[PDB]
Amino acid sequence: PPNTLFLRLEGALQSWGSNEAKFALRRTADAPTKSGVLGLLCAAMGIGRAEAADSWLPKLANLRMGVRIDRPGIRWWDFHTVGAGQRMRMAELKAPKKPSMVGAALAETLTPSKVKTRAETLLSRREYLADASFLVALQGEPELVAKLSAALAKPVWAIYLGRKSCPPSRPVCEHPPGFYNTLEEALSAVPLQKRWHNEPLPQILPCVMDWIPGYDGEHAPDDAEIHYDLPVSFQPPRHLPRFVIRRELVVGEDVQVSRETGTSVWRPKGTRADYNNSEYKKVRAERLVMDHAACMVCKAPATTVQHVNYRRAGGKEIPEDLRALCRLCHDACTMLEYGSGMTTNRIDPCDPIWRERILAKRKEIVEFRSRGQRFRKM
Amino acid sequence: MLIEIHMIQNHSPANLNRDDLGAPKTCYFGGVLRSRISSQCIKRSIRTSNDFKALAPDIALCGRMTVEAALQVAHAISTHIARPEIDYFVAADDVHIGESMFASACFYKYFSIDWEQLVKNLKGDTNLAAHTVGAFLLAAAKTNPSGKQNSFAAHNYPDGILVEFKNSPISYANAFVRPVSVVKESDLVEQSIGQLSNYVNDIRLGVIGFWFSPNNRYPLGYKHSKLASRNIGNLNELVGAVLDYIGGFKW
Amino acid sequence: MLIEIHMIQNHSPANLNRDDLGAPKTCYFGGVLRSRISSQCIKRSIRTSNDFKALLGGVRTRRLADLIQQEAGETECWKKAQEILNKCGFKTKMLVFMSKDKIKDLARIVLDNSLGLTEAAQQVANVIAQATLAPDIALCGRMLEPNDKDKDKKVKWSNTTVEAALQVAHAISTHIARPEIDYFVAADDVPGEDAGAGHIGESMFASACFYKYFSIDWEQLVKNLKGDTNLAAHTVGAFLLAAAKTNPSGKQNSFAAHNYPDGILVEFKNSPISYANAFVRPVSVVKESDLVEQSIGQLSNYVNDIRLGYYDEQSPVIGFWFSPNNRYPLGYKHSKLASRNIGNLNELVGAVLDYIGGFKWEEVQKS
Amino acid sequence: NRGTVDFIASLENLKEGDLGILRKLRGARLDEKLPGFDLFSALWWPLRQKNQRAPKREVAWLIAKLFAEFRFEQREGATLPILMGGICRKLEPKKELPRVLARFDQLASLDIMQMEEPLSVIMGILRKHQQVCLDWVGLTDVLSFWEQEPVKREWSDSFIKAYKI
RNA sequence: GUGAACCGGAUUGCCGUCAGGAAAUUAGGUGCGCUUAGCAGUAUUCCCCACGCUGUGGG
Ligand SMILES: [Mg+2]
Repeated sequence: PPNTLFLRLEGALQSWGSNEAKFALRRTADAPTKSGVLGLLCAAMGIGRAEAADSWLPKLANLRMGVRIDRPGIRWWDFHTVGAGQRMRMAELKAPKKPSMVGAALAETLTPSKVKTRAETLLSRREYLADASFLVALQGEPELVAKLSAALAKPVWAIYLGRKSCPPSRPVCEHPPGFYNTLEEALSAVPLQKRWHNEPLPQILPCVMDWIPGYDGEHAPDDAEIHYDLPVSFQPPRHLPRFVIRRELVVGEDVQVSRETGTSVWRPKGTRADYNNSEYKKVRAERLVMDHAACMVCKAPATTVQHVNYRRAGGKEIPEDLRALCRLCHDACTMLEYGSGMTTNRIDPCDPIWRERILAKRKEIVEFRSRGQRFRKM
Repeated sequence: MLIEIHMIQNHSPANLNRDDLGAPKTCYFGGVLRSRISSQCIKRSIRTSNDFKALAPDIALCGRMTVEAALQVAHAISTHIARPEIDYFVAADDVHIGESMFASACFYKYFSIDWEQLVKNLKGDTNLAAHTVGAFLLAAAKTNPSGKQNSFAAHNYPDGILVEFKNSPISYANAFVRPVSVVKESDLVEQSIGQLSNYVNDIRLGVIGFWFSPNNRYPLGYKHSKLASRNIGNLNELVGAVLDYIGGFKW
Repeated sequence: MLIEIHMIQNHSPANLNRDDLGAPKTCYFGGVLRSRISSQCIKRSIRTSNDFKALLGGVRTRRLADLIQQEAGETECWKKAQEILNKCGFKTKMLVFMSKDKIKDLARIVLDNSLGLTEAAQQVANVIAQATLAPDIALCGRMLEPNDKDKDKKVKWSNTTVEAALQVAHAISTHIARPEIDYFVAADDVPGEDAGAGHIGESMFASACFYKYFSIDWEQLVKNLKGDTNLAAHTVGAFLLAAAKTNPSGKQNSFAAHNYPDGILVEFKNSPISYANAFVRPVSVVKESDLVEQSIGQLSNYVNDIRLGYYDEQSPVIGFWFSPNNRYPLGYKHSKLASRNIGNLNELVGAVLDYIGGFKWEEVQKS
Repeated sequence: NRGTVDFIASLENLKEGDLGILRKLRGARLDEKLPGFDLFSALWWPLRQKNQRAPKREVAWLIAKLFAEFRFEQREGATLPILMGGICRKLEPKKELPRVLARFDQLASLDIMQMEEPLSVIMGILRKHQQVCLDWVGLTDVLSFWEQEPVKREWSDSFIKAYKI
């Protein structure tokens, strides 16, 4: 049975906040933090915000966290405005004299009219990461991983990517869970996917791993860091420092590169039906049989074929786009289409509105053409 | 059950959203720079507008101060390389040269609606939840930001909507990793909708969807594929189809 | 309700708007480059036209003291006018956009009084903020900002912002842009030493067919002009007559761009709908037709598709169409997109005014 | 690409009268004059029968017009954005270089139906600057896909690289 | 249900007046498309039906 699940994170923009934002300047981190994935998984299962602190957060906080960097983001900034044209809520309340009645006893006497409003404009700039990919591989109990995977198969609530406006563009439930001993082998097991054929590929793929305590004792290494993203409560938030190390993985020896597995550009269909293909000659012969080898305009025997429309070319040819006409009519309708730009639908000899033009063109052709130039091809 | 709305629209030369320096808002995608209209612009663009005002509504849908709003709006993104320009304007005296700037792009948008949270916030009401969903559909199909619209009268109307009822939220923004190059035998909108087509034709090979286009102008897919369940010719008919797929529901 | 005008015009090679370098203005719409004429140029040309000349009761300028001194015969009110201007908060002097007669008479009667500078400055600020009865102010709006860096802390400003009631987009070509460069040299009347080569200059120009778009809000036009109603309809008719019959005054002395359009579609909404996206695909000239007919045919196709698309029975729309002598039909094949094909501008003005209300053009020529 | 090479070879197989008849039809379409249509058909249509990727009627007609006018010798490695770029150095950087550069960059705003006179004057300045060699096959292959950005993207790039030398 | 949940950078603007690319150039010198061919005095006229051991009728 699998013991560790896999989550895939990708979007056009993402942000994962750090400890260095206690005001209107919101800065982001380089990688999705533990608290973000814990919150998303709580949303996917559908646990209440007041319930996460009661036997639900430490149960998953006992798991081991592992992140792999497929391609890192460009640090981007968006200017945000709050309360344009409106009046905001301010925090001051009048002093209630005696300090004995405070807190919840004071909140029972609160009224909607007791609050006061101020019209101003609150400006902020928020940082987002553009074009970033990550894999979250959480190692826990096989039953717990099964429950987590079943929950993320169909999330109860909607899910986002750190902020509510960052949408998923790849499935989070794309990777089936597996059984591996170490987080390194698990992060190396999930392959690396390409979008289109020619693009830069990172030769080194950084990974973020929790620092294993090893045996009893074993004080923290000098290259380990601290990170305040172990959530204990979510309303109001309570966060706890943790130990984080960094490892690297070179591509081409323990992670393979998958193929493109699709098409990027769209492009229009194929015009230019081939006139030497066997299906074309068979359909042309059958259409010459159907019309009894008579021209459609002037009723002289039929030698060539004109194409009414070019919806299908080469491989498929239903004999309803083809009509039988002779040489003069073919040349006349050919010269009627030199600068028309109608592409798909061509001239129909059955439709009477072209007949008077075609006959005048044929009169021109009989008036002007030199036979001896057509023969002796120079 | 989640109702997901896919949205392609073209827009005339204007400047709807700008930053502190005034520049058209811009994100990074696909190795190049992308024109950008904020999701927090479409919110307070659709919101507090007159057309949308048609248990209390507009609180369960979009929140205000544990409201748990059931509508999520994403950042609009261009389907080609951003091409900004700067205009030079002078002032008269009728008895100095400045600079203004603008950008033109075709944007893909994405709308998602949680039905269960909307029903839960309606205190068990169901006709009101579908009523608010329909109301948001008609608002979102006919709403623009009120930017520099007096000087750049940008009042364009959309060119295609596909609606989805998938199990988990997933966008189609990865279809526009490759920027769209305009060829002679097509335009920008046709190639954008074709790039949308050759990303829904996949995935299933590697759910359902209702599609609408105005008088069936630019049909989804460049073959006879069944990549969309039904192709419809009215906005009201598409909304009625969404309500019909939700259940027995009349508009 | 709203009044909407669509407009298809073809122009001769000219330069009706240029940047600082000296080339025609250009844009990027639908992945290809197009010629452009700025909207503000069109609003300025309409505002300073001869079919709008009855309707200028206001000024946008910074030489207010020239206007105050001109409201005098001999009395020296130059230094005190500028002075009270500088204590007002217009310090380069700020551009002030208000009516003519109000500031003229009131500055003449207030500046010449022997009162305090602070009180007279307060009165000048009040009469500047209150002089919002002007037609260009209602059409084009107004924003003024007192510079508090150098402003006296005694007096206070009031509300002055004006919401406009006309939305015009930039003129955009229906096809690809084809820029051109012209080389000139000046000559000497009398022979003599003469030049070595002759310094060659460069004049950039192009020609295009333009789709212009107009939108008029009647309720805001009424609300800006107080309780007046006939003046709103008269302004609407005058603006239509001017915009149909006014060109930008660019390099018109050597590039005479005096062409007139070949098709006008007028419309009525409750919500603004722009039809610029008919030309996302560039128009390629083929051997049969011309640029104008294909432009209005593509416009007709988009109009037909939008009319058969986003359409609500509870608020149906109608509209009339105009062409010279009815030579260019919108419904070229079978569709009747407009119900009242009109072959003259005057009857179109009368129909629009009658649809607004019980107004005749000769009746409202008094406000 | 095959089919082009035989088209250029058949263009070089022409004689005085055929070059003159395509010369008199400069600045026109084909459907008006019948001898031009017949000569172009007899020179082009078997290749379109045999090969599917034979040049389009318009591009082949335009290239036939330009070859009949200028009659450059076919040689690989003498393409247009190289000779432009080898020529541009011999001019004054203040005056004549922007003048030639504007006429060269005007091509990115014109269509194949509208690209006869600028090409006429560009090969004119070649013939004025004493050149005899030109890669016609490369020009035909880039004109057949002239409506793609990478083609004109490698157009002026070959130019910049020849000019910087 | 995540340093997370609630969240428009908005209002103002004519690039308008000034210009000859101009003076001067023969594309002229030489060439046969030439030797050949009854729409008729025959000995099977591509197919089908009918009647006798060639005569009607249809392609
Ligand atoms: Mg025939």
